[PDB]
Amino acid sequence: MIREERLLKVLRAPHVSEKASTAMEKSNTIVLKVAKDATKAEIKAAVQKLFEVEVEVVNTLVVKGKVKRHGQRIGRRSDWKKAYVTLKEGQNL
Amino acid sequence: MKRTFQPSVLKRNRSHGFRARMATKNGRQVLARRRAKGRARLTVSK
Amino acid sequence: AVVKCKPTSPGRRHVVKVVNPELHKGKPFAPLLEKNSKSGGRNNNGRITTRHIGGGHKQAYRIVDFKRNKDGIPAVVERLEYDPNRSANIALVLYKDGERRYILAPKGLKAGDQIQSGVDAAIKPGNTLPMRNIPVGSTVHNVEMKPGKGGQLARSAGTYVQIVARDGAYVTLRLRSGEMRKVEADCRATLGEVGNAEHMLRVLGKAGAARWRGVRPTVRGTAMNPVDHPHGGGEGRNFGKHPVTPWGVQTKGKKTRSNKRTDKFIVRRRS
RNA sequence: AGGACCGAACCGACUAAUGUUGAAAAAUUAGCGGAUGACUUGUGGCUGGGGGUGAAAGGCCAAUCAAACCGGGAGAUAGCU
RNA sequence: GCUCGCCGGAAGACCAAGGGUUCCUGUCCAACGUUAAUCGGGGCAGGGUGAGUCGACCCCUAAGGCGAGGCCGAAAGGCGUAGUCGAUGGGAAACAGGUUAAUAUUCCUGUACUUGGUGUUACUGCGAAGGGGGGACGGAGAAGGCUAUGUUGGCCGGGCGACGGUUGUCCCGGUUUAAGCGUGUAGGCUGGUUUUCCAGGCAAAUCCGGAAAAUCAAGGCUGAGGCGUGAUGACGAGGCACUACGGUGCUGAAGCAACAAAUGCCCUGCUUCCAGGAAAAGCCUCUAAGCAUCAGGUAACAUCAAAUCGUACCCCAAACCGACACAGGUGGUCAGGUAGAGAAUACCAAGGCGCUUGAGAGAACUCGGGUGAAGGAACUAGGCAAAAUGGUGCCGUAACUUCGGGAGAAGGCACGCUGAUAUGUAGGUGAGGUCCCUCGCGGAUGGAGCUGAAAUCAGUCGAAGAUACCAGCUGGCUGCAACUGUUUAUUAAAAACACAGCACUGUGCAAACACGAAAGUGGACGUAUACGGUGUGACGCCUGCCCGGUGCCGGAAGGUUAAU
Ligand SMILES: [Mg+2]
Ligand SMILES: [Mg+2]
Ligand SMILES: [Mg+2]
Ligand SMILES: [Mg+2]
Ligand SMILES: [Mg+2]
Ligand SMILES: [Mg+2]
Ligand SMILES: [Mg+2]
Ligand SMILES: [Mg+2]
Ligand SMILES: [Mg+2]
Ligand SMILES: [Mg+2]
Ligand SMILES: [Mg+2]
Ligand SMILES: [Mg+2]
Ligand SMILES: [Mg+2]
Ligand SMILES: [Mg+2]
Ligand SMILES: [Mg+2]
Ligand SMILES: [Mg+2]
Ligand SMILES: [Mg+2]
Ligand SMILES: [Mg+2]
Ligand SMILES: [Mg+2]
Ligand SMILES: [Mg+2]
Ligand SMILES: [Mg+2]
Ligand SMILES: [Mg+2]
Ligand SMILES: [Mg+2]
Ligand SMILES: [Mg+2]
Ligand SMILES: [Mg+2]
Ligand SMILES: [Mg+2]
Ligand SMILES: [Mg+2]
Ligand SMILES: [Mg+2]
Ligand SMILES: [Mg+2]
Ligand SMILES: [Mg+2]
Ligand SMILES: [Mg+2]
Ligand SMILES: [Mg+2]
Ligand SMILES: [Mg+2]
Ligand SMILES: [Mg+2]
Ligand SMILES: [Mg+2]
Ligand SMILES: [Mg+2]
Ligand SMILES: [Mg+2]
Ligand SMILES: [Mg+2]
Ligand SMILES: [Mg+2]
Ligand SMILES: [Mg+2]
Ligand SMILES: [Mg+2]
Ligand SMILES: [Mg+2]
Ligand SMILES: [Mg+2]
Ligand SMILES: [Mg+2]
Ligand SMILES: [Mg+2]
Ligand SMILES: [Mg+2]
Ligand SMILES: [Mg+2]
Repeated sequence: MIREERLLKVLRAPHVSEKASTAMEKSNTIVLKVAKDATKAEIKAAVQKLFEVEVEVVNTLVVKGKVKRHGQRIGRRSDWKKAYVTLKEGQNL
Repeated sequence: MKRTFQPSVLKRNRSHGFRARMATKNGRQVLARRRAKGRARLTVSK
Repeated sequence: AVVKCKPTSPGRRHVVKVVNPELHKGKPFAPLLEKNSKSGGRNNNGRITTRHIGGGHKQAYRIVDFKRNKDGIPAVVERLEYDPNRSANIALVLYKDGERRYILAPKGLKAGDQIQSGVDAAIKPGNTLPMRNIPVGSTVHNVEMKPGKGGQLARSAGTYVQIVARDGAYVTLRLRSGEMRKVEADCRATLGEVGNAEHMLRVLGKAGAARWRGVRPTVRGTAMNPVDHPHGGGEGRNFGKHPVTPWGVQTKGKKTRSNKRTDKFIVRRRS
């Protein structure tokens, strides 16, 4: 499920928002941006080694990047992958 | 009333798609001409 | 039995139908069925090559034994069935060794009767053997044109062939067309007539009925415009053509047989 | 039982008014015909231009088809305006 | 915020297709919005789409596509074998509740299920690209059992009324609970078990098929719903606290019965007909090559795994197709109350809306409606348009007829409400009780309660009882086409096309014919009771004469006659 070079590249950033803050208070779940091609297993291992906490389950979705016009031309933001990573009850960080 | 364009992505891609152009000598010439013209979109794609 | 319908509606008044209570109700013998793909009369170019074909009921194909060469092993008729693929009926026969087959149902044949094929089978309706061993004068059906190739002649309901002569390695047959034809005597034939002669007494009674059978409308040439058919248009009803095919060939009277390769088996043409 | 009867959905399109720089490049309202059948409809497939398809009207083949559309021969030719 | 009005088999809700951020929140208003705009599907920023069991992918095939070699073709290419793709069809498994500003069968709570790997343990013949089974199949119709759902009663909470009455036979509301698990019911199909033998199932078979004995009468398979459990729970009017007045918290009564009842389910059934109604895999079983103390198979418990992509929002439309925030077009699903045959229609519920210029005025004329003295087709090409008819039941109904029809011919009578028969009837449903029982979801008996049309008699209100919406005008002579159908999408629906029926004519199967320089294919897995072409056009009574012309069929002697 892992090789350390890959695990280090798989988690990109914390994602911040009311939904993500609540998901932590209410459900001990942390919300992340992960590599696009990341799999739930990679995400789980990665979180477990690097942030050194135990993982219950990982859920993931893919966000479509918004388009923005510009007179006659469009620009397009990038799709990315969101990960809802639930920590085990004995909460950490 | 009912108009002539009734969409279907599946049928769009099967008639006009990249792979359909590539399947015949003449469709591959459609792509050649388009590339020579320097078109941004060779075919309607994803 | 052929039965007239009462005129409880105009499309029923003229219906006359062939109803045969000897025929199995419900489903055929599954192991002898194949798929049957409708064509609309179009060929492998997608073009209509034979007109007027289309729609009509779905049909499974029954595997009929035209060769009848399970020699020596007797068999009994279990039941007669309806076959949508042909005007004749068929019999489900059971061989002594457990095998089942379908055969064309000859006239008179019925559940219980015993059939058999081979160079020595009894001369009896439903039995098959090379015509060199069927007495001249007899009446046969499902006749082979080449040895072991399978029956091709006189299969349609009510049809039959008569062996009028045998000489050398060939028999001479009076086909149902009236034609006198030579076929080599090792060809197989089945004693009897094909069953269901009352077939030709049906009256469809309405247009829908021909549609159920996959026959689409014929449009008369004279009812078209010149560009479409040599039979042209006119101005009111007009004709004045010599009558032709849509393709400009003389319909009515022009012979179109042209096969020097087989001329020599034809003793006398139909009249 | 029935290409049966009356009648919504569904399919059609006989009459009239309106509209005609329209609400609409063919409709709306009131009525009308078929409605278990040769019915109707979704998805996908096949047939290609002197060619298709046509229960046949020269109908239909992407809003003008007695020969589609696009590109080319191409600045066709025009004793005409 | 209070009222008013509109839709309500939709103008509500939910899918698919198609779109693609239009979704939620903040902020802004130039342009877009047919007006203003603080508002918006507009600008800007930020947020938002969470799955083993919902879909895709995946396994399987249909039409059809592609196609190693191959057949064919000046080249390009056409066709096609093995194969390989291709859903609109087949194939494992999840439900109720709670939650966000915005997702949820995806998060949470509760309760489940499926198929694989690994281990342990007991038992064991395992093995496929093959055999066999199964999957697996039409139309119509009948009607019994059910559920969804509703109605009333009961139960529980609350109410005592802005104006006469309202502690009662009164008013309002609620009375909801899934998958899974257990039970095997109404009902559907079918005899069961053993042994022996065999020209079939490409070899093999313990399986299928066939044959022969023996033996028991009950065996097995399928199966809605109910009941139980799930549920010690969830949901639940309301209550009590707080509140930034948007909310949040805690708590929480009854939660039953009878009757009615689908177009949903039993039902892939049953009955019946002719037009005779996919494939392949998953699945069950059989063996072959093999493997034999291994492997593998079956089971229980344990343990691991179930990736990836979609998931926001619009969806009969302001977000899709229509250049528009366009009266058009767009497949599927759901089906509450009263009246009603109804999915028609009217009024309502849930839910959604008043259609993005308004204010006045109350001329002609135009559009769309209502009423109309006397007359009543005098209008006009023409009753064009209007007006009229319009339900149910019973009585009654001509010529003609192919005996079905014509026929709803025509015409007539009844029709509300109240009481009696009967404080609710015929019928439908069915409890307690009693008794039997191969004891159950059983049978008999019993008739309580519930529900309930229709008739007659008597009475009674109005001008009017099928009172609204809804809902045939009828009859006589005659041309044409038998009929139902089809057609000029967009000025013609007809007498035109088709049609069953009839005739002529070709066609012996490598058929004629047709698409193709060909290969290949349709005809047809058909075979003269068949297939093609042509004309006629139900049926009835019938279909006469002409072969000179033109067309076609047959002929061999003579003349003429090509390349050579
Ligand atoms: Mg996901
Ligand atoms: Mg014409
Ligand atoms: Mg000629
Ligand atoms: Mg009808
Ligand atoms: Mg209309
Ligand atoms: Mg009707
Ligand atoms: Mg299509
Ligand atoms: Mg030139
Ligand atoms: Mg010029
Ligand atoms: Mg935008
Ligand atoms: Mg918004
Ligand atoms: Mg403005
Ligand atoms: Mg916006
Ligand atoms: Mg989860
Ligand atoms: Mg090919
Ligand atoms: Mg090749
Ligand atoms: Mg495949
Ligand atoms: Mg599919
Ligand atoms: Mg939402
Ligand atoms: Mg194991
Ligand atoms: Mg099989
Ligand atoms: Mg059946
Ligand atoms: Mg119920
Ligand atoms: Mg008072
Ligand atoms: Mg039973
Ligand atoms: Mg509460
Ligand atoms: Mg949604
Ligand atoms: Mg919707
Ligand atoms: Mg519609
Ligand atoms: Mg508007
Ligand atoms: Mg619109
Ligand atoms: Mg309505
Ligand atoms: Mg008057
Ligand atoms: Mg008057
Ligand atoms: Mg009068
Ligand atoms: Mg006059
Ligand atoms: Mg006058
Ligand atoms: Mg009129
Ligand atoms: Mg009127
Ligand atoms: Mg009275
Ligand atoms: Mg006249
Ligand atoms: Mg007619
Ligand atoms: Mg027209
Ligand atoms: Mg018209
Ligand atoms: Mg005619
Ligand atoms: Mg004559
Ligand atoms: Mg001649």
